[PDB]
Amino acid sequence: NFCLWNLQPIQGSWMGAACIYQMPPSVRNTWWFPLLNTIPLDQYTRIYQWFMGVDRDRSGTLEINELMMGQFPGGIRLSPQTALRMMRIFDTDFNGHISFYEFMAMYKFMELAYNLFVMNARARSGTLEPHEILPALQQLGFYINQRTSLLLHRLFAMAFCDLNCWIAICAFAAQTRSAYQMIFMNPYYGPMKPFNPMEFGKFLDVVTSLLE
Amino acid sequence: NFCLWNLQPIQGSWMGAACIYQMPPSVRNTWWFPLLNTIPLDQYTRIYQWFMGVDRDRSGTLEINELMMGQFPGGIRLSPQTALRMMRIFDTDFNGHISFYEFMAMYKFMELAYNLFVMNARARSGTLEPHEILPALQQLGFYINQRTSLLLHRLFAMAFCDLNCWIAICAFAAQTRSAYQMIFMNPYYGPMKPFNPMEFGKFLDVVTSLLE
Ligand SMILES: [Ca+2]
Ligand SMILES: [Ca+2]
Ligand SMILES: [Ca+2]
Ligand SMILES: [Ca+2]
Repeated sequence: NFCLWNLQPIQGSWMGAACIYQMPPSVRNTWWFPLLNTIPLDQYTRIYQWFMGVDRDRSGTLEINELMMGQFPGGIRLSPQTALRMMRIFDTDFNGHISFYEFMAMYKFMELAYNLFVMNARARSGTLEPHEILPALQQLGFYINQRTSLLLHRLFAMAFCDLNCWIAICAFAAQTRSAYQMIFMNPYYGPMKPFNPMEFGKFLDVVTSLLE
Repeated sequence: NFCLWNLQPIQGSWMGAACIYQMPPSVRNTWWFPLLNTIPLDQYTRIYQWFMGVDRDRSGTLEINELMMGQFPGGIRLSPQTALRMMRIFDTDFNGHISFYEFMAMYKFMELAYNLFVMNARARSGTLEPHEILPALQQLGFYINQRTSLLLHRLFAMAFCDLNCWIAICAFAAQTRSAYQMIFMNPYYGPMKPFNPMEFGKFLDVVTSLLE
């Protein structure tokens, strides 16, 4: 674009650098870090108010019990299992707590997932039928096959998969992205190839099949 | 060894070549193929008699229902889930049936697993306590960590893990070895490194964590 009245922000704007440079290196290094630059200051402040309502001991961090007990936007609730998946995605320094910055990324992740649920729940409001899982995951960036989409519905759902079970699926897919990073950072496998979503999709198909 | 009275068979003896060359390429190419050369002709014949007792429709192949319904040595029974894991390991041409040769490898796999169960069930006969899983898996070639061993017990077991649940664990570990082969055969990852058990052990630890 060259129009002065419609200029778009650039990735890596100098105006954000100082903040980014002060962030913990574990957070900056994660695959999901770009979520944080999708959040405007007004939403940062709403998210903080949400955080304060889930932060039962005013520690300024969330522990898995607070995730298990918390309510999230859109009525989302996290089972003990899904809460652990969220910890394994977002607790980037493996110390058993999620910081505010890690929670912001989790919140935005859930918002994206929520949006895709509502956009893809076409057959029956409030649920995803098995055939609706595939397009919703693809739109999120998870390029799986049909067999995988039906398996995910079966494992995480009932004939219908509600919002909470969808969040659980998305958490599994994201936790598998973190796993891929952990596996392939091992220098045994040589220099890490750039991320290819189609190739990661095959990895996700293989890993999902191990859940039965 | 140079003693004439104690000569050992060599891997790849010319005497076996003709048989090997007539085997389906999918069977020859599997990671578990070396199991087949551990079986003497007398045992081949016992295994065939076992096979005939599980082969309900005399097809000369076993389908998942026959695995679900069959009894195996040592009293082993396969749940529907474990039977599917056995199919995913041993049905090397993905046609929904296990041949006699694929069953022979499965049988020997179960025998190895059985032996290690009895050798490692020291605290209480008939069960493995969580601390006993680690040494038994290591002896089989699965170099996992403590956290993983406790997770496997929890997922597949109760305070005690019986023989059937141990077979299920071993099946999961073996199915993950097959997954690793599938993933890393993808030429995106470049030429496949030689198999390293310690490195695969890390892969198994990461993948196990995705089961919660
Ligand atoms: Ca707290
Ligand atoms: Ca943390
Ligand atoms: Ca049959
Ligand atoms: Ca087959």
